[PDB]
Amino acid sequence: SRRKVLEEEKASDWQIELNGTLFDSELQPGSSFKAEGFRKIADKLKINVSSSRDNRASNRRFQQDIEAQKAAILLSLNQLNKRKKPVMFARSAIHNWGLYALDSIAAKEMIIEYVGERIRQPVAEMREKRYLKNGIGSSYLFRVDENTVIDATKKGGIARFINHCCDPNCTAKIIKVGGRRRIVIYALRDIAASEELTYDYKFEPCLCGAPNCKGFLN
Amino acid sequence: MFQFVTPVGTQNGLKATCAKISPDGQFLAITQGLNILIYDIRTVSQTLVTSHARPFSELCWSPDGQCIATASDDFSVEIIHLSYGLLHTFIGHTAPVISLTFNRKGNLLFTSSMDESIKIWDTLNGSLMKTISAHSEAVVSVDVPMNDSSILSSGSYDGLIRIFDAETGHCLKTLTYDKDWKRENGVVPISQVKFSENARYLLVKSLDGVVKIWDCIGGCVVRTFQVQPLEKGVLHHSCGMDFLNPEDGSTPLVISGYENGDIYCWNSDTKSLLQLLDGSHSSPVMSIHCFGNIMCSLALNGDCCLWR
Amino acid sequence: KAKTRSSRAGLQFPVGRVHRLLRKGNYAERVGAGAPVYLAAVLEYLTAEILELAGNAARDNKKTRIIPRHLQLAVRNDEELNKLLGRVTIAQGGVLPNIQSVLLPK
Amino acid sequence: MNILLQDPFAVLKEHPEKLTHTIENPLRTECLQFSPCGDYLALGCANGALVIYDMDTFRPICVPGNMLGAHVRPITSIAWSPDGRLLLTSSRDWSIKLWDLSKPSKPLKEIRFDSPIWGCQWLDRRLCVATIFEESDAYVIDFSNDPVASLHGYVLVCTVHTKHPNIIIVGTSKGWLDFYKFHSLYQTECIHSLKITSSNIKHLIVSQNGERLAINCSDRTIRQYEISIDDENSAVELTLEHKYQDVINKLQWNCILFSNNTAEYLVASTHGSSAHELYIWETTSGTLVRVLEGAEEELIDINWDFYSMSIVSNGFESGNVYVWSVVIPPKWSALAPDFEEVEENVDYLEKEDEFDEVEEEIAIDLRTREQYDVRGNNLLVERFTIPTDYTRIIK
Amino acid sequence: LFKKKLELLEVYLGWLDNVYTEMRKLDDDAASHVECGKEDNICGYCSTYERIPCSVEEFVRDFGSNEEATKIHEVCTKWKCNRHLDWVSTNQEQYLQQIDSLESMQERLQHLIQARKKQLNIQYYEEIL
Amino acid sequence: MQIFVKTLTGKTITLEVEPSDTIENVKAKIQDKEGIPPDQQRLIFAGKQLEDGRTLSDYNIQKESTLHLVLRLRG
Ligand SMILES: C[S@@+](CC[C@H](N)C(=O)[O-])C[C@H]1O[C@@H](n2cnc3c(N)ncnc32)[C@H](O)[C@@H]1O
Ligand SMILES: [Zn+2]
Repeated sequence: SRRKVLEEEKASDWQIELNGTLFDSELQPGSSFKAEGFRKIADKLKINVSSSRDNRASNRRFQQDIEAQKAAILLSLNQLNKRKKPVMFARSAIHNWGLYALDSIAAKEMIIEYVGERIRQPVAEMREKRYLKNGIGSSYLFRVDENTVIDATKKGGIARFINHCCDPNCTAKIIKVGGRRRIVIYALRDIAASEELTYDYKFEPCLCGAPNCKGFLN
Repeated sequence: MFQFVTPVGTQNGLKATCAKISPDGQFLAITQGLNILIYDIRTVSQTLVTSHARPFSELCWSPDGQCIATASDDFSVEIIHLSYGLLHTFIGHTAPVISLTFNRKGNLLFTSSMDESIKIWDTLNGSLMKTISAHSEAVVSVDVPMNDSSILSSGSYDGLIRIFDAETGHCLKTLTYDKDWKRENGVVPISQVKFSENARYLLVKSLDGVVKIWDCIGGCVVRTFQVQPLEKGVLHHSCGMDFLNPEDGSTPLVISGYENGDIYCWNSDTKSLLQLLDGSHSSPVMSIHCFGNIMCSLALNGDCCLWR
Repeated sequence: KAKTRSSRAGLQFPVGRVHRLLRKGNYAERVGAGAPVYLAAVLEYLTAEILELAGNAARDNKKTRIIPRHLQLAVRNDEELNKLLGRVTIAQGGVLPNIQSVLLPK
Repeated sequence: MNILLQDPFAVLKEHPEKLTHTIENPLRTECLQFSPCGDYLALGCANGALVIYDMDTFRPICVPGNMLGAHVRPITSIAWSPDGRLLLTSSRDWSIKLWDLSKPSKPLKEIRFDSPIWGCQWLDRRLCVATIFEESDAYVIDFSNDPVASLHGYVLVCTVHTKHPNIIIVGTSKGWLDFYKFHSLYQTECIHSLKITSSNIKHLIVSQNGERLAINCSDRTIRQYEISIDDENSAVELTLEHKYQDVINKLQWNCILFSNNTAEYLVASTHGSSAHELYIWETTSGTLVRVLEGAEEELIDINWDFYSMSIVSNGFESGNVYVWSVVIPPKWSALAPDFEEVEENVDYLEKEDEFDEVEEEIAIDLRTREQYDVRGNNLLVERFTIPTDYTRIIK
Repeated sequence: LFKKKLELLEVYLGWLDNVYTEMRKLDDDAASHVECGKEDNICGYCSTYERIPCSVEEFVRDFGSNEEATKIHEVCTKWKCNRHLDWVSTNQEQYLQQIDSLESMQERLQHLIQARKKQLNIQYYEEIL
Repeated sequence: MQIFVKTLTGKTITLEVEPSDTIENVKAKIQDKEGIPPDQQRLIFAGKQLEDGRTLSDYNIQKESTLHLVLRLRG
């Protein structure tokens, strides 16, 4: 029975010291997972491609391939704002989801268009009311002009994954292409890689997280 | 109907978490706090000592019956060779890891944590491969199919049943809504998920005793099994469920063990209940693991049994 | 029926014209039959690559007419189109906004 | 599966478009060969080292011959077995070594010759066909007990027909195609011969359905024919379909390859200096459609995998192995059951209702499997798994 | 069970290693006969170490101008021919890395015995209790 | 009844068809609405390519279904 005590003390002490060394965290509490443990605590203690020339050349080649195919036909045109930077969506701090730049981008450059379904104002009011009804409570509406709004709650681009921040690094302008107004997002100041794309909502609580910041999105 | 054989399990000691048959229908790997019992089938037992610092939640065999992985709340996961001792220590998580599984080839291992994420580890080189953070809740179960090895389902304590890929780890389809896209009090945590034998339909159990079969191509439920009284449907632990495709079986069966020592059998095609077992009533059945025509059941105690 | 030589290659720039210019510009005694095609392809590639940036500039400036200032911007803002045109001066192109850092107030 | 769920726009591209990974081999690579399915990559290194990488990790999984019997000098051919178990290789060490991948420590069988080897090819049974350096006849080695038998300049490349495994094709060092009928065990009479060029044939590839054939001459051209066989393996003819070449700088070709079944695409690797790219033509019309532009060095060998749909090619100066694969981007549209993403502002039409507020028994088969995927690759084929060796893991 | 498992280690140490070292050592005299005949030009080819025959009476004169291509003790080469690589040069290297692989698994497999024993000591520590 | 045909380019067309129509009739309908010859297209539904000879009802297609139209593009 010597083995019991000997290997017990040796392995136990070594393993707890190894865990202590591997534990750069605060040694949070927790039992096993056969105990019905939900631990639904509010605050979590754990964490939380080539060039532009290649892209434009490939895009023009694809578009001229379409135009060469067009001799058989309309139903094939493309959203002209294809000059968009590479981004991605992942878990964020300011909110659950967010948009991170995949490559370092300069300043005063187009990033992405905010696209969705076009609706009038009363339709937008009805829709936001119904969304507040079903517990959505997360407005994705955008104001093109006085009598037209974009709605990206169910249909739209990844531009619906850009959070409001008290200090933005991207702004939103309203271009008119083909005679119609569209919402583009420009890089206000230079943006490094793997940086979250901040942007000011101007809505007229705030999980801002900025150094200088105000407690309201409004 | 399925007859009983023998309750060989050792009901003495700490509580056991699960017991998964070997992929050749020959061994039974049972767990106790910081140790592994191995029962032959033959009537004999062997023991393996681990290198954890806490009791571990789940263990699963290897498709060649030569290794055993274990998921300990010390935030690490240990793969131990059944004959040459411990082999690899995956130490990248930052939260108690819950479930584990690897693919048909034993080429990559899948780990679910409380970090609100999943991790794809490389078994042979012991290094990490990928990380999939697609939950704001407790990721309690991951499972790759056996005939396929390209997709993996993921269930959490918020109802989100996601499907990802083993090759690149992107989100392919989500069959349910989280708190933000449904009435908040409509949520129901997912306990245990399981693929069909052909990876075309998804078996799932929630924390209200319901057992659903989703058509993952259409994303719609097609079959729902339930106990018409709601006594133990409402549950609190990972009350085991599993599938039983009998050798030359007409239609495979679904098996579940509620917070009693009860075990049910439903014909998936007809939903008509066929048989139930109890105790053979003493404690919540913590796990069930089936095989070609056999089944091992383990209650919250050391209570262990098998059938045929 | 006839079939323009610049349409058999998917080009817009003229190939018969480029071929006549190569022939009657006294560059060599003989001109290969595929040299004008290659040269016209390269010419239209370069002009499209600069017109695209010029249009991007004229759009990001809320106009809808490419204008010499937009070509100057499209060139001097690039990095390789700037070496190809390092010696030229684009009439009515102005200059690029730039102020040194020793001069900006503190 | 993982493809049925994917959208059939970015998954049904016709060929790779970008390079993703670049394996680095410590030795210099000389031959590439996927497993019958896109599972393993059997590389033959510079000094007879033979590794088997796995496509899920890109890191080695088994080095055959670690105990003994390994190869010592540049390897020249690696042929898998249709199941996945056996693996034939041949090097410049004159030896042909067949390995049972269930015991990869030592070679299962091996034979030795009197000259370096160009290539070995499988037939089932167990019998390979080999082409020896400088010789003018192929060799049939039906080595279940190690016997060897024999069967216009020389013979460089051999290949067996896909639909009719009795037919055999061979190219000469003087421009002759010669066909053979394996109507027996070790006695084979020709059925057709001809001479299409005045230079050496260097490659003989054939589509999976015997409805096409390609040839790489020492002349800087590629001759593509539409072969057909009939008459109890006697009727055989060739019809010139196309000739490909480099119109700008007349470069030479290093290796060629087809698509999967109908061979709607032809992939070739150029050989001259300043040549770093792969060409991809059609075969019906023959017009250039793509140029793979990833590497920075002369590319020797090519291999296509239709399950994962990836092109693999080994560099010459360095020795690396570049991979061009189809890339599918992550769609946020999946994050919910009804999240349909658009590209342009869609208009909205509304019914008069919207302003005014206010058993199942479907067929279910769980034990039946699916035979073909979206692309059209045959599942359910036996996919033998290389057994992991634990001895080299403890250290 | 285990003595069967890693007594092949002793097999792998002794038997195949002595056979392969003897086959490697034969190439010394098989090279020496051709070397002494060649030094008295044509590249002495391979194919003469099989049983290491070198079937010859007087190699300095049996190679003599009368017959050039080794009618007896037949080497592949007739002259300075690049047909073969004349593997007689550096042939040992094959066997050399052969026995190098021998020794490599030897050291590895000895380490494996120690690991098995490290586990089985704890085995009888658990079986005593 | 209406079915949908989603083109890669971002366009979805809402064809009107009957379940008793053949797929050949569907390709003809896509042509006569959009002018694309039936030979140059390629229709996909639920991961399976719709086979040239069979019928719409063979695939259990009902109204307001969506399906993908990819082009067998060429030079
Ligand atoms: C464009 S959506 C942002 C996307 C969101 N993270 C998601 O997961 O879909 C904007 C909405 O997210 C929430 N949100 C965004 N930024 C926020 C912030 N800084 N503080 C609080 N809520 C925020 C609000 O409900 C707001 O109406
Ligand atoms: Zn704020």
